[PDB]
Amino acid sequence: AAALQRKIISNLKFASQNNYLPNQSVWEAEISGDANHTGITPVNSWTEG
Amino acid sequence: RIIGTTHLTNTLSDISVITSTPTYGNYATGFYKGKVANMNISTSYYGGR
Amino acid sequence: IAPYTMTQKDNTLFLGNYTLKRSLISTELKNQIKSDSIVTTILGGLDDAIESEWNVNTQYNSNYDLNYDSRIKGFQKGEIYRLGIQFQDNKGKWSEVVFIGDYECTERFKYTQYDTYGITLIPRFKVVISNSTTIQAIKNLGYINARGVVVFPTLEDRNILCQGILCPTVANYKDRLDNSPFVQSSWFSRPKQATETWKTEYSGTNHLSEFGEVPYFQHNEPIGSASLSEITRWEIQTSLGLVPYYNPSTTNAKDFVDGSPSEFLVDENIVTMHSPDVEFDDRLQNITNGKFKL
Amino acid sequence: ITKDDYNNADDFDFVGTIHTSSKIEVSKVNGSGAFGQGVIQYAFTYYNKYGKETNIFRTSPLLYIAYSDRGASPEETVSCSFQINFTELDSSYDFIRVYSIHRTSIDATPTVRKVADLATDTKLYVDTGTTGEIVDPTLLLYVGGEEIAPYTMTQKDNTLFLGNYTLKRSLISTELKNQIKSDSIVTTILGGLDDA
Amino acid sequence: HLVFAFNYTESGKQLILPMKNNNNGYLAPSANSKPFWNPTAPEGAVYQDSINFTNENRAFFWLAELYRDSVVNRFGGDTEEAILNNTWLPSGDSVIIGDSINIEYTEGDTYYQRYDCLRTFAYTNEDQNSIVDIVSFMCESKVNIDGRYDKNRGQVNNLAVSPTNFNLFNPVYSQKNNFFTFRTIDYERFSINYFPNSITVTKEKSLGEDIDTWTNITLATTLDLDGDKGEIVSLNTYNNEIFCF
Repeated sequence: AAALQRKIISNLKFASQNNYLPNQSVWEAEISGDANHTGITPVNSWTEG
Repeated sequence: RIIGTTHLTNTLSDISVITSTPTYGNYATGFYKGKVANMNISTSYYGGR
Repeated sequence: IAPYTMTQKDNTLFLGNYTLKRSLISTELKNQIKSDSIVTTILGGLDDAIESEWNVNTQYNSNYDLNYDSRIKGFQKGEIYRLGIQFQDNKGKWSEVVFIGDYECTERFKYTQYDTYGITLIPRFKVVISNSTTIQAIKNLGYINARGVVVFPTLEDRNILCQGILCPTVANYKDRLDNSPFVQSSWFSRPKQATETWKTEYSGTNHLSEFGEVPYFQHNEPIGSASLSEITRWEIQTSLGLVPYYNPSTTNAKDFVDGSPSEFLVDENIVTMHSPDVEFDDRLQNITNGKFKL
Repeated sequence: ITKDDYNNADDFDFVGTIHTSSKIEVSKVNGSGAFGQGVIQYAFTYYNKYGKETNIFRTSPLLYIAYSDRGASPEETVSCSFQINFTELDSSYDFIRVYSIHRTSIDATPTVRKVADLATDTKLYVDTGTTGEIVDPTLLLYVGGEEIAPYTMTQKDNTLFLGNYTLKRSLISTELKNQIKSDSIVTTILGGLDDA
Repeated sequence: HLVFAFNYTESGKQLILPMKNNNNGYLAPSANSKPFWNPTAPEGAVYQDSINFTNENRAFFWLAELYRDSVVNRFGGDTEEAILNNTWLPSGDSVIIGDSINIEYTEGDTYYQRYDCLRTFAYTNEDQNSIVDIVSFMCESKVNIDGRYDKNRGQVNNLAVSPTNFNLFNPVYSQKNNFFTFRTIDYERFSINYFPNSITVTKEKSLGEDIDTWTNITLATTLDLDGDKGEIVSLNTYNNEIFCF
């Protein structure tokens, strides 16, 4: 009874404005000589699979 | 003439089970998918499996 | 053309032994213009300068820029652009280009949504030449006007590939142990919160459901919980909020996961960048192991 | 007759001469461009402005128009671009011409394109598939032309006539062929690519 | 979309997006507890930094950029030689050369438009549980995002949206100033401009309300005489026939 058939949820987050960091506080994954700030793996584009 | 061999290292395996009728147990789990052989090339000992 | 002789038959003019009078700019003057160019980047805008169509009194306002000219285009802040300058004769004939140098932008776009209007600032280069000798030399060549000319960068030589938000991913416990999937796109987008007051909101009667539910966005926080104080946050019915951490001295990994194998964890260590260029430009959807920095 | 730097007897022949040892390598850049699926081969030839034209002195090997991780369907267009790295060109010539033999099947009539007429001192050029005039495949054999020993000439309507001509064909004598065969020390080696 | 992963720290921990103003950090593990996917992990097994950014006081996504550091031979080379092979485009309105030249490059190549990323949609139209997730935000792009010609924009419903309905795109609006394009010219290169044996021919004078065809020379109907007789000394007409000396 009251068995589910089809339920759907929608969401549209709206960003009315973008706040940009000053040059000093920019975050970079790579900082040479920094043990913690290691970089990024090779980028990959996902399409279907 | 046999000239060489092949260095098997891993095997990518998958399983799928579909049943016409439901499970016998009213609260049974049904099809359970376990871990089998989906391992990197580095673990070459378990090759040809 | 500088012909030598003419005839006139059937209302048609003939012109023989002609020289194509081509007027060029000497190399020394080109170098002088290059040296005398004081190029700077400024934050300009459109003539209107006030977009009253957009206000904060509405659920959604699409910033539409096709009702203006093509001067809406700007310059990426970290990009390199090969700039130049042209000159116009008394007839409207544009001269060749005078390469002045490759110059990097230094100001980004800026959109600020005020109560009743929004202000957008478009970065623009600005070349200033004040050496009166150079200007007089240019005028002596018959030039009157001047215009900006640029070579835009191709995708191969671009410093910037794309720009977009960062969305945390999610991973199931059993799949992650199996590594069939290890991560996957989050069905819900998971923004970070600027403050920690939402934690106090999820306590007692403070949280009214009409405000909306903040998703599970912390790194290893399970998507789920047993606390009824935050029940509306639950995204999966079969979740128990099992933490993805176990003591190796007590239980194995498989045994620990078997307590809730259908439990999911967030993953901010592996992300999914969503840029418009990837969706719209089909050349970025075929990247395979591209070496880039973030 | 308005040039006074003639130093060799081959400077006067109809077909141009190449003095420098051109080294032109072609590599595939992936990510930008618009090419058709198939294999592509590049051919080069110098030519003076209003002057002579050399034969096809260098031809690149076949390059594959495919994706960075898979082949291309017969009906797919690939976003590839080929960078041409010229080195030690014959600067005495006004231009260096670039061709592109494109095959879309097995032993099919290719689609020759006239890519560009670059200066003989340029060091790099990236060939996106957009630009280029589709020339007939058969005129890659007419580049430079034959070497004939005519007897008389005329000149009507800016066209040159050449009568009683001998096709100067230069062959290799049988004894020299046999000497080369005997003097050939052929061996098999285990080489690799430049990257390695 | 694009998917990548931060590299582990040199100590073996995980690198994570920084937490703004040291708020809402990662879930720290208990003592002597390891992740189930990495038993051989260091204590804590997580590294996270913070950015002292105060202008943002609401929820946000870290807006980021795929930086590329080394680019050899950007536009084919830095020399005049490479610049010769480049194609140039106009940018900005023409200004008069007075006591000084002040140019302003109005037209670039980057836009700044609202982008609605349909991150997630339904696997099928008959399944039980499906999710639709959209993130509308402003971003910089080289593609005219406002060319989206579908009317399913900024609506609360967003229930039946899909790649077939939500983000249809008309590429034409992302067009450059390609029609009028110029390029650099070498001064010392010798390109001839003298044609002693050549006759240009204009169009027959219309004698209607349009331009004078004689003043408009296009060199589209040239005619070259033999160069081994001499330059064109004179052209004359006699009884309906042109004669060239």
